[PDB]
Amino acid sequence: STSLYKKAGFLVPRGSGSSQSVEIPGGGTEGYHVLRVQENSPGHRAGLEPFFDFIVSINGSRLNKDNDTLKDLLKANVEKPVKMLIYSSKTLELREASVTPSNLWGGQGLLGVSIRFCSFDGANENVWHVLEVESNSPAALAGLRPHSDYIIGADTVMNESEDLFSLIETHEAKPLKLYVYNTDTDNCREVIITPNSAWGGEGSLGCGIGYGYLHRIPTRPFE
Amino acid sequence: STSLYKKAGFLVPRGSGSSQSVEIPGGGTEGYHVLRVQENSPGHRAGLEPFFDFIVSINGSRLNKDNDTLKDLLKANVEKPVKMLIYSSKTLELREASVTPSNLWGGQGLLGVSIRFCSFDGANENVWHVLEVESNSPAALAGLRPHSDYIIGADTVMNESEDLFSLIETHEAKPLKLYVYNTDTDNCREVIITPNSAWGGEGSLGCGIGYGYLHRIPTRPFE
Amino acid sequence: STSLYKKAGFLVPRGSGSSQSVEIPGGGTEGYHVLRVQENSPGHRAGLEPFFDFIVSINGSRLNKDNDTLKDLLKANVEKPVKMLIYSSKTLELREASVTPSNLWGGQGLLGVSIRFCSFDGANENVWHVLEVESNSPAALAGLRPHSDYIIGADTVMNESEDLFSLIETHEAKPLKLYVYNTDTDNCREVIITPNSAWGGEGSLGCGIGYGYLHRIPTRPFE
Amino acid sequence: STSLYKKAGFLVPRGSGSSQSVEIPGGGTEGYHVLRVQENSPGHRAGLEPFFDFIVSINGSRLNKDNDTLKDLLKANVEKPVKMLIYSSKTLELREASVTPSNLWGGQGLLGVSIRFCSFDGANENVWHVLEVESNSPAALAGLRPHSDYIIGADTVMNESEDLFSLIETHEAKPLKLYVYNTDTDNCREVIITPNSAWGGEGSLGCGIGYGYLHRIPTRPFE
Repeated sequence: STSLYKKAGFLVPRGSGSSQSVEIPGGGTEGYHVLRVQENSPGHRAGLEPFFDFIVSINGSRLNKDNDTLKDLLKANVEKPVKMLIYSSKTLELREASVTPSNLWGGQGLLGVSIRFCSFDGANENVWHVLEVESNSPAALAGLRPHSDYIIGADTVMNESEDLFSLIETHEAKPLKLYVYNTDTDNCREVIITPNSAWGGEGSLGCGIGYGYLHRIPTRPFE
Repeated sequence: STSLYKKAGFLVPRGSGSSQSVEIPGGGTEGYHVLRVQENSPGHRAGLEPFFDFIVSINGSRLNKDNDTLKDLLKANVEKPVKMLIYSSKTLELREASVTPSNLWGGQGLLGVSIRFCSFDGANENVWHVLEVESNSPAALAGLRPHSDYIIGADTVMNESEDLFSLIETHEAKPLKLYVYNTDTDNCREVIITPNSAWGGEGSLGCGIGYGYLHRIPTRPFE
Repeated sequence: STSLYKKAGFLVPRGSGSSQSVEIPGGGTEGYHVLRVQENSPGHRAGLEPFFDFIVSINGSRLNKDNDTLKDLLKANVEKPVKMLIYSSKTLELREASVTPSNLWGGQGLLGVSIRFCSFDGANENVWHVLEVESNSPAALAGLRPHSDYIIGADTVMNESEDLFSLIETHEAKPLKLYVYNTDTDNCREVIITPNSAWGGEGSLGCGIGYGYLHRIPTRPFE
Repeated sequence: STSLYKKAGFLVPRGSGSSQSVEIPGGGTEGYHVLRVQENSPGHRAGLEPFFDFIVSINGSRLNKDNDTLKDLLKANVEKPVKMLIYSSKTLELREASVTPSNLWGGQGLLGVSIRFCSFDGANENVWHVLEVESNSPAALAGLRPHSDYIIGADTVMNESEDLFSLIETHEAKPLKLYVYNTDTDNCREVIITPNSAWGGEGSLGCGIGYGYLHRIPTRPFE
């Protein structure tokens, strides 16, 4: 009566499992998760990567707290180069990037970068891969697309926790905002979805969901 | 600025989407979900199918309520043939099965069948496919196995709801009981798992999870 | 260095890429691949597992074969119990099975078992998993079904290899016979398919195909 | 009837199994498949998309080609803007792109664009998705990576077809060159792999392979 399974070695992305180590000035673990990066933006010019990058420091000032410090320093340097310390959940490394906030690049905001304050540890894990999408499903109507989209978070009206299925029944009548990364645009976007367990198809979204090493946002072979 | 997606037709299992219709004597929608069926058991001899079958009626007596009616009728007919009306979430049809409860078949109980009272609508949907399993993960240690196992429910100490991810953080210290169907044994079994977000790998279980039409319990082509 | 990937351990089935073993009494690697096992058959009664079992010996006689020896020993013991040595690609072990061939069981053959002569090494690898299936596709019409079906072989002449894609080009207009395992019936069947690159959908079959550890025939956790 | 499956609608990409179209000025189906596009290149500046773009015309001249016409028109307008007609297998549309070939951009070629002459119909189909990759496998050593890599072609002589499996048998001992798209870099690269059936793991590459709608190169929702 022995196991019919054994162990084998496989390649996995470096930004998985237990990270040794972190090397973060300021010593914190939270920072500003870079989500959407607009076209022709200072954030773009600075090479901020959607989903993978975290702004952890500006001009030497560590960003441990969810306040107005980052927004004030940008507002105080509106056309001047600013230095940012960037943490990558992909390379697990820190890099210095120059960025110049501006009102003159024609988009919304001073960075052209949508951010959210959160922790960057196991942030490469909390990803839900959109698989198949039924016709006329809530997922379809909201703009979710099969296989190209990965759900990476939500605008949390109400509060509970973070895993995905644990939101869509609780928003059974109310619209839900989702953070959706796309592997063609390599960018996040806002999707507003109206969950319905009785829409007339699978689940409350009408789409499949994958989680795990088979369902992560892709990474290049080399740094 | 038009959609890069269109609609195409694909084959899906009949026991999906919206069922027309139900045809259930007694008119209810709840019944006894057949889980584990033991070897050489009356339940086996009667052809009860794990996961797909629901006991809805016994000797004409409809089982709408989660009480002792079923257990008493079996106990009152301990070596006599009993008639059961069976609903299949696979065929969406009703069938009559003869079953003879007994103390003499050598196993545990009178049917050799583990059951749970619940609803049989969209019951083919609430399935979580175990994908990859890391070495020494909580999933590994509990007995979950890659690709062959499908999580179909839990013994719900505490209460919340039914989707899977919405349990494993709340049992961060306490063991969790899972109902696990296996596509080799075609049978359910009890798995006790100790969720840990800090075990040193992906998620709290250390396994991948698939949900949807790509991650259902398989069905034969024809009835 | 610069690689963004590392190595991690995962559970995989015992019957995997490690080329072991043989250790077969009589010496060899070839035997009789058990495909279809009919209901209510002597073969079923003997516990022969479709796809996983290989008949290696009958009454001490090694089957280095593909002649009439097997059908002749069964004919000579036509209603008497015979000993078979069985090899399992699942357990990687040999077992003795008793089976009683008969003229009386009403089905085809003396065992009710469809068999084929071949080698049993890496036979758990040689499997193509049917993924999605388009409507009105060649796959659909032939009877292939999404996710429940695994193509485990074909009629091999010209001799070639065993590969599936390099079969669909040479049968670009006339039908191909496929051996298809279904994880619900736990049994093989013959599917005749007519490849057509211009049917009006993906490929020549109109179905997706998976290969590898994510796409094998499922295995129970314990022997 | 007896079928346990039915039909359902799902979203799929526009560039799918429906054989449309052509409607190409100059008439044809062949052109220059844009593979690698180098960083800081005239080609990059012109917005040429790796894998999805086909160069069909330069300055009104149709490329029914695979001769030196393209390299010659680029040489004759060596630092001047030229008009290119581009076909997209993603949008199924034609667009005019301006590009200025140069001797001065420091990279290889006048465009910094690796190209190949072929037909653009069902080219979104001819993709093999790399799934899991074993350690020390041929796939690993050559540089193939799990889930982020898609094999989109090979060096085609003998002429054959384009298929991947029926390439790995004929290069059973000497190396094979593969064109590999990565969904992080959004770019192609050359991978040289040495197939070995006895490397000591699954298949001859040591990786899983997916084919079909579940395994295509991702597409953005809108054009």
